[PDB]
Amino acid sequence: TYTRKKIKDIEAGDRFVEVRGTIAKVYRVLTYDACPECKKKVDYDEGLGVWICPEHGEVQPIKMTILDFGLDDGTGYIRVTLFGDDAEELLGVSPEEIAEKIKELEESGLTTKEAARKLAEDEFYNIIGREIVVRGNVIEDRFLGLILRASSWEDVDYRREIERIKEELEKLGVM
Amino acid sequence: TYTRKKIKDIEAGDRFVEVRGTIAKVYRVLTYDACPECKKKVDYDEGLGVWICPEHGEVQPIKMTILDFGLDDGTGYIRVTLFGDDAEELLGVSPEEIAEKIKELEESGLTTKEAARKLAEDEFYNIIGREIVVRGNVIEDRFLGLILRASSWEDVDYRREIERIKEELEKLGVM
Amino acid sequence: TYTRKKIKDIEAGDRFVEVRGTIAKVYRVLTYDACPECKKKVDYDEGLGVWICPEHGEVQPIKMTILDFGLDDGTGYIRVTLFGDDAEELLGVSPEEIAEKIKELEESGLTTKEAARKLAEDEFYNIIGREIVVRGNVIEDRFLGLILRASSWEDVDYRREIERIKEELEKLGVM
Amino acid sequence: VATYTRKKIKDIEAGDRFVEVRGTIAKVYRVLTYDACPECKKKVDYDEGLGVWICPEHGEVQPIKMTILDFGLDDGTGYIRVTLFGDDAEELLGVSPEEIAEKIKELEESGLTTKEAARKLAEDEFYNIIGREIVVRGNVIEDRFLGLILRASSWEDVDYRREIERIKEELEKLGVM
Amino acid sequence: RRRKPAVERKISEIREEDTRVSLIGRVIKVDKMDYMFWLDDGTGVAIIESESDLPKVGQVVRVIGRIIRNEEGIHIYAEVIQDFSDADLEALEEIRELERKLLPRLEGEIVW
Amino acid sequence: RRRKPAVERKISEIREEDTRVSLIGRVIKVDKMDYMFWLDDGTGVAIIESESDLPKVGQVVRVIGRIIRNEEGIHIYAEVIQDFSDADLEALEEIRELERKLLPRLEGEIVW
Amino acid sequence: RRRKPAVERKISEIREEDTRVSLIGRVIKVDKMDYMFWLDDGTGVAIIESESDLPKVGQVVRVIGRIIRNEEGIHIYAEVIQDFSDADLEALEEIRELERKLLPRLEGEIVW
Amino acid sequence: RKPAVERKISEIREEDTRVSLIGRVIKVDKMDYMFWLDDGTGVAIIESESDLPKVGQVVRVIGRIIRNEEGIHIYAEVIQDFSDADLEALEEIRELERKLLPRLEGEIVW
Amino acid sequence: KKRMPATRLYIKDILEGYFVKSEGDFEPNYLITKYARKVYRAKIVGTVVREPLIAEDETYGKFQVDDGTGVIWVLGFRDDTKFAKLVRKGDLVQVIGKIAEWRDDKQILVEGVSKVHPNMWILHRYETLKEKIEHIKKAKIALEIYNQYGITAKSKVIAKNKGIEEELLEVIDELYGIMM
Amino acid sequence: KKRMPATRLYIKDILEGYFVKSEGDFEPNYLITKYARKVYRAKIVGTVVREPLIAEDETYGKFQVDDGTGVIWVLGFRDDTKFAKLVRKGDLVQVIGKIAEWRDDKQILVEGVSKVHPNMWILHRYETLKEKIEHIKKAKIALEIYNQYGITAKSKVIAKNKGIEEELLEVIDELYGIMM
Amino acid sequence: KKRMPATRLYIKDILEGYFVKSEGDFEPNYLITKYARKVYRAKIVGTVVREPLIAEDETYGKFQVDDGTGVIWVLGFRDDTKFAKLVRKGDLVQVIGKIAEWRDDKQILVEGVSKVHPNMWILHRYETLKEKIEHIKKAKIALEIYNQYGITAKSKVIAKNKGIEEELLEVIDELYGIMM
Amino acid sequence: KKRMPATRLYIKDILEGYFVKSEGDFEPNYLITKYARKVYRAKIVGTVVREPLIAEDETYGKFQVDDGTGVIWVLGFRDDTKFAKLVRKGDLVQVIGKIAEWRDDKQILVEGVSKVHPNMWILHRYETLKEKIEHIKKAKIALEIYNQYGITAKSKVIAKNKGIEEELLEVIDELYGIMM
Ligand SMILES: [Zn+2]
Ligand SMILES: [Zn+2]
Ligand SMILES: [Zn+2]
Ligand SMILES: [Zn+2]
Repeated sequence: TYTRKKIKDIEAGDRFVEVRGTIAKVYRVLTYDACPECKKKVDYDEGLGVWICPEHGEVQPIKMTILDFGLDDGTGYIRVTLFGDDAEELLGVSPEEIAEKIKELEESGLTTKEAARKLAEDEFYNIIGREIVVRGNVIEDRFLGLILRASSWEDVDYRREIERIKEELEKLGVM
Repeated sequence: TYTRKKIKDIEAGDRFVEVRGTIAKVYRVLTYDACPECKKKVDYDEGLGVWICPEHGEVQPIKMTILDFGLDDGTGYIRVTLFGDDAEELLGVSPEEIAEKIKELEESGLTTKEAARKLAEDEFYNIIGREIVVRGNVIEDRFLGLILRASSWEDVDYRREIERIKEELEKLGVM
Repeated sequence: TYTRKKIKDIEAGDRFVEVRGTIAKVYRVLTYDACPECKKKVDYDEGLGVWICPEHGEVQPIKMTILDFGLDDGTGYIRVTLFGDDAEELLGVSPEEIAEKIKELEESGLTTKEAARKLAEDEFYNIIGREIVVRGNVIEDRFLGLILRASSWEDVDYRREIERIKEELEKLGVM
Repeated sequence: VATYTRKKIKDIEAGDRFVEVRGTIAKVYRVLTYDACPECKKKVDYDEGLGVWICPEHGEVQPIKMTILDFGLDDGTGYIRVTLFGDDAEELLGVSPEEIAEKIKELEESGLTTKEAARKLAEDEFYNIIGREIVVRGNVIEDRFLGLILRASSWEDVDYRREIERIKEELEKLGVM
Repeated sequence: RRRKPAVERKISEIREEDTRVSLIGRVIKVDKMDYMFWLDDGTGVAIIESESDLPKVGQVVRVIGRIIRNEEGIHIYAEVIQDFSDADLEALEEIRELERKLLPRLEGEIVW
Repeated sequence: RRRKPAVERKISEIREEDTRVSLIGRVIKVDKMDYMFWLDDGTGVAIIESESDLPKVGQVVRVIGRIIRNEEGIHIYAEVIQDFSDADLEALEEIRELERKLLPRLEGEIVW
Repeated sequence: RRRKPAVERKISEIREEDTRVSLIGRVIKVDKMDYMFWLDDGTGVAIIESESDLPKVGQVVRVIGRIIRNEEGIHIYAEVIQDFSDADLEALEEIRELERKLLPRLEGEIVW
Repeated sequence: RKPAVERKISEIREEDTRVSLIGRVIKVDKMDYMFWLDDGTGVAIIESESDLPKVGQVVRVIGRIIRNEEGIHIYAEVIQDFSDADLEALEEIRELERKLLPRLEGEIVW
Repeated sequence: KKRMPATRLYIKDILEGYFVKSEGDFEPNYLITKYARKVYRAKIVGTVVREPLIAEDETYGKFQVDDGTGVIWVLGFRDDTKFAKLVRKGDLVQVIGKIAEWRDDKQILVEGVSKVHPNMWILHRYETLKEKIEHIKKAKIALEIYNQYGITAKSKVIAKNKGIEEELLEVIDELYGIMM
Repeated sequence: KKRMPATRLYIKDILEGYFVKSEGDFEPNYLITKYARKVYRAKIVGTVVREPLIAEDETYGKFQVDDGTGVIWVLGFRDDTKFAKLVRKGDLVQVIGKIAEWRDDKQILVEGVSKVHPNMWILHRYETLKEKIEHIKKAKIALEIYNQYGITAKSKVIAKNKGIEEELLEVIDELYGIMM
Repeated sequence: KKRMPATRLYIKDILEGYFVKSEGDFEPNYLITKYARKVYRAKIVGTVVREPLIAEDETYGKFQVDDGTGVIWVLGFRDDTKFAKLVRKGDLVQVIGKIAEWRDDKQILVEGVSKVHPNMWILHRYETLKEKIEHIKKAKIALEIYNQYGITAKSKVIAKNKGIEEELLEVIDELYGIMM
Repeated sequence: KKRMPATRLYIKDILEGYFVKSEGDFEPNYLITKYARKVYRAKIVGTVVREPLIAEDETYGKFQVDDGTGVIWVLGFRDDTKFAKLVRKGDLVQVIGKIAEWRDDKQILVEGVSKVHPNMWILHRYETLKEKIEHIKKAKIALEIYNQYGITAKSKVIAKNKGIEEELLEVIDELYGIMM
């Protein structure tokens, strides 16, 4: 399944990693089209004028969300990436609203990245400071270093963390 | 109760009269000694070395200020005299300060009257042009003419004055 | 001829009086036309449209100067009127120049007396304070008081005044 | 007598002598005062066991208070620390050493050490000299813990026509005028 | 070139010939980056520009200022701002009306 | 309503579209009853109308002022008056000329 | 302290306590090299320092000015020179002695 | 300012000024704005300003003691719900911190 | 020992009246307004529009006052320059003082200046209008008496029994003689 | 309508006099000298000592006058500044004008300045000495009568009988009133 | 591109810590607590005690935080004022931000505020205690090495062998220098 | 501890550059002008056009500066508000400080302000013009190297032997990446 790991010891190429932390910075919010069967990126062919998905033939794509933010737990800082319905659940805003807002921002004369960053820093600034437990895989990007791509996130279980910290206190040797 | 009268119709010997006007000159300001119970003029005896207040026996002198100015209200000009703490309130300076200033002027070789006049005309010149309402009784001094001995003074109530002027205009026959 | 008289003792109807004093105020300077040979006022008769002198027939008028000023001595103040060439000698300005100055002043919108007063108080202010001797006759005007109409004037003589005040000093009894 | 030489802050190195630098005051580090001989104006030592000040040039002398100023100079191509001694310090600041000593004493009476009192005095009362153009002269030394330091002998105000002449000459070298 | 007195006017009736005016209103919005405020006395809104000082929002002021009439608009350049917070405005308007209805007739009476 | 810079200009070269100008001149006449002075810099004379302060006669000043253009005429409403009595004017005009002849070409160089 | 009045004296009676001198006298010699001239009152000759104006021989003159007492000599730092060509000097002398006789008694009498 | 300190109502100290309580409501008086809090060791009448708790809702209150002749009542400032809570860990951590703080703060030097 | 009371005026009337300068010692200067009113001392309320100008050696001091009908200079020479320091720009003052003329332009020689509350300004407006109307009526009544009859011992009796002050006929005649 | 005459003084009499300022409107300011003389307008003769200082805007103009007895300031404000331009330093002038006080120092408010000749200056000295002597003897005559009864009807009658002008009694009365 | 992770503290650790502000451009300000811990970003949990005071032009916004050991100011300038709008008085918040000093009193420049549940607060207390204990024992075992030799290569090697992080030696040295 | 020198700039360039905000801790914010110049600190000379605005509780202070090509706001927060009190309207100041952006308008966070003589203003003009010319020439030379070849070690060698700083190529690359 998933293996618990500390941010201090995260290394590239690791798989099935569980981290707990708090959100410290939000970088990007974006939406883009994907296949309605495998939820995978579809290529808009100029010669055909349609969105081809080279695993199910021609399909009609649907919008899905991508979120880029940062996690900290007191021992390190890791940039993390959240996908699809998890981002909608975390943010609480339906994806079509994000799409409409980002087109409205880009209509003023901003590129895709500028609109994404402005939208992240101007509306979804209220999620940072909140705790989150992420499960995912560690990838290395040549320009950004370590990125934890989270398959899913689930709220912190207080009792499990309390018993973990108590057992670590026993390892310390107070009781 | 007091009666409001215009300065044009002020006659000698009238009592309990109230006058509205503007301060047009400052004649004198000075200090003297009075009883600490009745606030009345007391006599210091050189041969006895004490102050005698013949309802009070021997008492410790206290400082009382006299202010002497002139009031104008478009129809006449009349002298007004204020006593004690009312002059302290109107001038805003404690009587001990006036006493020490007049002492300092007297140490220059100037008589009492001249020192009082210079103090009035060189330090308290900023009250000229102030609009007030005084109350008191009128007396006829053989060397000065009419004098109004103020018992209390107050500030103008502008709404009542507007009411009075409106009533006068109504009697005239415009409104 | 002419008899000395103190200003304090000048009375109405007195004749042939000379005084010595100092100019204290200039009232007016004007010019008007007169008969060229006997020096008398000529009337511009509207019935004939000509200047008539009703003692010598028709004449061509010439301009002459009139000057009203004030003389003082230390014992009193009197008004003095000079006529014609005397004013020209005292001032040093030919009557025609006064004439154009008056008409320029009038063209601005001022009456004859206003122009006279303006000219007297604006350009002829430099004769005040000079010593002079006036000789003439005292007349009484109902609304103006005593006017010493001067027949002639001269610069004050010094030796005669010094000897007169010396004999007055001898009368005092110092030497 | 050796003459001084203009030199850009960019290319000055440790151990150089007689360097002249024009710049703007960008930070005030410290202002302090201490005792010195009243004749040779040199550091004298007060001995606790002897209770006197000893000048190793004149014997026993009565101490006189002189101030030291420590600031930073910037001229578009670099940033360098500068230290001013004695008379020039109160000439630049405009406050006699007695007042500085009294203020340091009052600061230390609040429980602050020497360094903290000096820094608070510099940053709380003499902050109005930042942004002033000056031309300093002195010798550049290298302190093992602070880097390059320019110890100044004298300072003067600029001279708006000579500087314009220099800029015109440099523009002529570029080839526009 | 005697300076003209401040001709006291309401916002709705600022005529074209005016070069200096004196208005009384209450502040409704203040912009500090541009140093402007909006004056509203019931019959209109005027964008009053200021040089160095601004009033607070919600208080009644009296503003004496010039007129700058260009194609950019018509904005009043405030010169003197006075705090009229506790003045009786109804009595002021009554006396303004009475003065306006009486004085033009009064000057006509008497002759030479 | 962005604030406009003081477009530095000569007296003889004041355009029609200017709204704020900065002049340098010397005073030749001052009128204290009306609070005005005459600024003369060699190529013209401008009637500068102050608000509260006046300079002396014969000293060189620099005036930053808002231009008021009505049918009455053209007159500069001084806002900031600075004393440039001991300034170097020849070097100032030389640098103004150099900047004017160089800067318009500079912006064209380089691309993106 | 107010400015002192002038005191008039003769050459032979120049007192040490006198401060400013008024003299009436005769020119006998003028030296333009040092701007100096000799003045004769009859009882002596005094050297007078003219600043810019110089009298003529044959013109009797009156000088008001300052005395300079140094080790080199006694010369009068003249301030004003005026023509008295015509003058009753005897009357001036008689009134001077008459005043010196009566004024000291006049002031003493009449108490308050 | 004075930090808020938490105890039991039966162990209220005269020297202490600001109090933090976690307790059980039994009754409430609207007209006087009183209500009763029970922490298991005693009952305290505490004065809510305008909020009013419900019976069955465990309440944590931050307030100030008003030791007058009228009784012992708490000038409550903060009222919050703790009905979904554990506290055994609360006494555990309070006693742990109390036991090890005095030596820990005295440990080491400069 | 008599002092004439000060009248409350519009600045327009001060600027449009005729200034009569006395020649004797025992008479003061005065001003006759367009509706035959002699005024010795003026008393106005208005806004200071400019910072006071005080000479470098405090010989004199002045400031401008505006009230909505005209703008007038207020001066003080020698030791009255102290008054010029009691006010600054934008204040709402009340000024009492004499009337003087200099270079065909009326000016006030200040005797006192003092700040007031806006309600005092409204009182100034009410009172000045009310006391203008009264004198307008009285002068309108007395003008007919002067025109029909003139100055006769019986004209004084008629004015006495009609309720009109005696001096009003004299000031009307003076105005006629000055503006003729 | 009465211009009561100016009087001739020494400078010290003006400087060491008693300045009495009036309070009523119909009374002018005056001076009471040491020997009980009432002075309204001074008329002095003397030489000018320094350059006339005049304001660049010609609002005020003042200069110094010296005659050997003291230094006196001659001033002219507003319109009178023209007189300050008539003089040059180093000449003898006759100055006629009023007396006023500023910063406990006497000064003359100018009304007329004229260039003069030295012989009329010695005539000035003659006249002032003679008038001083005459008033001194009159005051000496009046002193004992004042000290006899005071200001009573009998005293007035006897003063009239032996030939003393009545106002002297009041002048010494005011002098005694102000000395205390 | 490296961000130093925020560390969890009590309020008292911040209040009597030592503020060290850097002078170079490439170094941030920091804090050294009493027991020699280097702190860059604070991360506190506590209840709010007073209403958020925010300027009407929303340039600045600040509020108070209390948990049981002290009262700290949480500030936001210019753009950050939005955070001061997210809170209401009475609730428990987690605040993450930087440390800065103004008028001899520490304060936190906000970077993020989030409302939270009490069990998180108790977990916060647990984590603070755990972090305090480990570092206090590490400082205790490093004190012997520091007082033994100092900052030397042999001392660094023996500290590495004993398992003590190197930077503690320099932190101890800087704290020792700050004390004297 | 390295501090970067301040560059003398036109206000127009400050208002027309691209503001790059750092994300790490050990890097400061900066601004890239239209001609590929990285600036950390600005230093301008100009006229204060308005009275400084200081909050009632002295938490911040600001003033406007104009030099001829633009008008910029200068700010100071917390204890730097003291600087906002050193100047008044009409001054000719020199301001040194960092560059910040708020609501898409560039502003300067003040570190020092000080009055100067007009000759200093003329030096500012000369020296800023020369400093612009030099960098324009260098960037024009380096742009061709960037475009023809790219980012390689051999391109770095070419730039080294051509007399162009190494960092300029990276600055041009960043400008291209931000303007794409
Ligand atoms: Zn698919
Ligand atoms: Zn008693
Ligand atoms: Zn004839
Ligand atoms: Zn030595």
